[PDB]
Amino acid sequence: MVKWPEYIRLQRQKKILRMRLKVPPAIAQFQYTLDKNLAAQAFKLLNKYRPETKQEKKERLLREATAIKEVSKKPYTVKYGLNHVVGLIENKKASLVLIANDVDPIELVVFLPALCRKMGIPYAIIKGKARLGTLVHKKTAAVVAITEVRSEDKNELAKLISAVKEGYLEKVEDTRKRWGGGI
Amino acid sequence: FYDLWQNEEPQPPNPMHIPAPKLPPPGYDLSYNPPPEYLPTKEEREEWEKMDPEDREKDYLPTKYDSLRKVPAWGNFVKERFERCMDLYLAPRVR
Amino acid sequence: FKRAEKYVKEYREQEREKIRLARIAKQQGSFHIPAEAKLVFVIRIKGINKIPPKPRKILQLLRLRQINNGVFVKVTKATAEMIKIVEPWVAYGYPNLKSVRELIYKRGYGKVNGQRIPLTDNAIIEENLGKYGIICIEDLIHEIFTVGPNFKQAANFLWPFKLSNPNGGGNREEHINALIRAMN
Amino acid sequence: GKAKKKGKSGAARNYMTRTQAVKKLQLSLPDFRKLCIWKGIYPREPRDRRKVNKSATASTTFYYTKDIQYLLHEPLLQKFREQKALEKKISRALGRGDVSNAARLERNANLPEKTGKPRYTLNHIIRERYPTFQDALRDLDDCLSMLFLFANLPSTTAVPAKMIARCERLCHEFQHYLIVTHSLRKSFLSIKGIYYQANIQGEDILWLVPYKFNQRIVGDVDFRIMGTFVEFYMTLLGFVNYRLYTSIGLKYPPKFDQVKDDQGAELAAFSLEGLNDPSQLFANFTFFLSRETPRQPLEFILRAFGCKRIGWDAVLGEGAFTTDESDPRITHQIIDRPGRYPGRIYVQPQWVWDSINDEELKPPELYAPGAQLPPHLSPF
Amino acid sequence: GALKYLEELSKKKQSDVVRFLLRVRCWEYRQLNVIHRASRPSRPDKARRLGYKAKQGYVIYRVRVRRGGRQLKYQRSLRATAEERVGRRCSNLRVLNSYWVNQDSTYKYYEVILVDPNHKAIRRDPRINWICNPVHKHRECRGLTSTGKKSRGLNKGHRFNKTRAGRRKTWKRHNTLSLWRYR
RNA sequence: CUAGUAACGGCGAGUGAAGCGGCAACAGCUCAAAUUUGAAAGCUGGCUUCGGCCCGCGUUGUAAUUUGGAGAGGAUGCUUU
Repeated sequence: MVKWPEYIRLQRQKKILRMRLKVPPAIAQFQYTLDKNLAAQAFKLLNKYRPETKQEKKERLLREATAIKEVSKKPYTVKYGLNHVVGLIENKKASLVLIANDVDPIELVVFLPALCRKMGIPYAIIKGKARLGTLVHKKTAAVVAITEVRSEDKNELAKLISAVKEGYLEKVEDTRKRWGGGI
Repeated sequence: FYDLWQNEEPQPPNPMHIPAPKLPPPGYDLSYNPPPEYLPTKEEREEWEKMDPEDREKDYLPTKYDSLRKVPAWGNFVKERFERCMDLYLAPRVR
Repeated sequence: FKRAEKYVKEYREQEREKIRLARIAKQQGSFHIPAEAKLVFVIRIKGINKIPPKPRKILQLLRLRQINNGVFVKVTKATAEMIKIVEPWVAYGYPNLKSVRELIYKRGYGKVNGQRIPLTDNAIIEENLGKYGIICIEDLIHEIFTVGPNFKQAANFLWPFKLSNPNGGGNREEHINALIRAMN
Repeated sequence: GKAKKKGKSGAARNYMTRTQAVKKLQLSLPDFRKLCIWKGIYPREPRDRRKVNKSATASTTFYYTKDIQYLLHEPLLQKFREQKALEKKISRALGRGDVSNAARLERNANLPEKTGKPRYTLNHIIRERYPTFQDALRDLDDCLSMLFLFANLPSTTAVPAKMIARCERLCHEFQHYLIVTHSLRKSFLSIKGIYYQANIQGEDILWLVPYKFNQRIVGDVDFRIMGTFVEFYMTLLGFVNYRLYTSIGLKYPPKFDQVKDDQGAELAAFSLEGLNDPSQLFANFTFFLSRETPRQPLEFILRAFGCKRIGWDAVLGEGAFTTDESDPRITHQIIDRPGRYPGRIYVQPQWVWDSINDEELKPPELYAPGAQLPPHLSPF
Repeated sequence: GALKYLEELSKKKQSDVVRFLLRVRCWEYRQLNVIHRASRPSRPDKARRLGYKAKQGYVIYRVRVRRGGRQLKYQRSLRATAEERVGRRCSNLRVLNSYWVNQDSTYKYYEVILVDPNHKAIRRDPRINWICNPVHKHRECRGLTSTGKKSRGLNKGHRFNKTRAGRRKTWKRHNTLSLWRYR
């Protein structure tokens, strides 16, 4: 009958293969992603801590330079960059970690749930490497971490952390060590 | 805003350029208060309302009015302007 | 599938309506206004979804059912009761005479005998009622810009003007003139 | 000793259809039409429509090749591509989510709904379109009469109220020039509205102003097309009245007061400072306009012929001569109704209209109110 | 420090997660072309330590090479054949280095790093602009890459006496009869 | 020069180095492995009144710091542009 293009067929066959093979339990744990409510409440806090864009960083530099021609505290932003975040994990400087579920060399993020478990930092596998990049003004972002928040919202971060260790990491507990797929 | 003609020279019109024929001037028919010779019969008005639009030689027939406050605004004013707009940009003109 | 959050937002937003309405009925049906009489133009404002019965009947009394339409109203003791009851769904303030001038000329529509037909002629204004000193368009403005002994009758002829939707844009002293300016 | 093809050469080169024109221009079907009113490109007809294109119909429209070549060599085509991505970038910060970046892109958009100034620069387009200042007055026949119609019109999505408020500003600016230089000579009225005739530098200009009444736009009409001719005649009259205002030497733009205009002054809200037969008619006269009488045409006619003092009602407007009818300074009071001061003579607006047409002071006894009006004559 | 975790993962490539990933990727690469372009390296730790940078001018190309004997044995390595086919395909680039990425029962799969010598991001960087010199045209054909230096035996010691300064240059020197003037 | 030495050899044919030593010439460096994280600080193009504006690359990592006879970070005091 009709003929399908080559890259079209390969996209679908890889999706079938990655979900139906005997997947080892470090890739199978990436199939379990947090709920829609928890993701929305996570991005409610994280959008309040968005990094400054190139347009408004330049504006602030022009503000401070102008005042010199004619007093602040440490900036609290959202931490990104895989090499940066892993170091923040290893020094126990992070409080909540979000991991994209679609990193296409998946080896960049396989150790990352277990590394956060070893040091005790609450993590949550999230849908969208594109969604995290939007949060941090890039096309993509494999991992997103929060380290310290301002005093006006220490309570809702600790509430969000408790909603991860109760709503996400408790359900994952006896199903992150099991092989995925089958048949 | 800058002035236009810092350097102006006449340009000969090409024979291909066919300008739009201008609209006819407002004649004696278009007035609000025509002479009684121009006043039509009420039967002619009733027949004219009976026929469908775009089936008449004249889209308007006169009617005698007394005062300015009795004179109404035309219903198809924007329709006439839009039909003109389609006339000079969607209907070609034979030279 | 209505989410649970929407349910909780409703109840907290209905209890605040119950609290404020009790505070209005507690003190009095009066507003801190000087004794000089003025005129208020009120415009429907998109607001709280579920309407309690008492603000709902006041919209009905002010013929404010459909959104974004607006009517004229003077100040009485009784009017300030309706002003502060329906306040979260309306915008109010004293307009200007030229603001009325567009509202009768450019924004003017007609209401006679229970059916809503547009304004047709000055003699049609005579045909509508045309009697209580009503001879032209400025009759309505005279009853509006100046306080009218038959302004209640002038409102009786009047219909709520369906104002125009703007695109991307407490009593206002004269800032309501900016309201129609984007909404004309 | 060689041959060619009949359909390939000749009349196919000189005239091409509208479908072939929009394909060569590589624009969308609507985007051709705004550009085609801008450069004044007209379809016309060849002598033989079958010879130009064998598969053709009389309903189809052809176009000039050099006019399309002129359309290809316009800077607006580059401005169309830059602006098209700009609305693509206004869906950028709206999509991913950035309120500040969506703002700073839309101040950079400079959209006409909040400015009144147009979206595109029409300076070079009118540079190539109209050749001389006399044709500006010839095009002022069409330029004024829609803007007096548009200023009375309400607002739609295509024409913002700020565009009309700039139309009402610009229509008032041409009126203030006319009442200073007294260039208005002839006036006619009919069912359509009020026609004014004024001569500027020997050029007669005719425009039609309908009455102060909301007009039904019922039917199939295009506001997107109509909003462009607003932008057309905004810039043209803005260019025309700029040239003539330095010609009379008064400082431009005229100064305006906001809130005193908001009180309903209409014509009388603005101050003019002269440094940065018409006059003899009502050279020393006193006028009052009553509640029924049309305030805008009567004041425009009186000030155009040098009437020094015109008063009217406090609900018709403000910032004028004293409203009180008991004040005996008034000579003639305009009344159209179905005190009785002997000092003031009681008349109609028709007496003004016929005494300004004949310029011979038509008798108020033959034009006394309560009596049948004698039939008037068209000045044309 | 995510790349230290990747280095230990490539060490354990018989393990469950790496055998799974190498299986599902070798299947994907068989439907693809013989030589095709990769947007990002499959082993980003290996590419970066071999010289790859995320700059305009660096590209990654993946090639499958037939495996087995030529009992004639081809002295040219499979890696050197992988370099030579890509350089023929991209005659405008310079082959920098190559590394093993996968293998099968019939094919062996290599990813090669190439540098554009005409891109002026490359031309302005003193760490890479040595490759813009014309003595580095087609390094994979002269044996100037890491595979070539291994097969040419360019190592110090008494074991590599015949090949450390060039094998043919050593033979020509030892087989030359040198006659002086005052003999 | 070692040296027709060691070594390998139908131990026949023969094949055949290197270290040391005297000279000629001399020159040392760049990454990956680190968190800039109190601020992607980096770069390609386009428009340019040539002054500085936009797009894009890039956090799956572009600058600066470091390259194991090292180095980093503090502290301290001299010395260099």
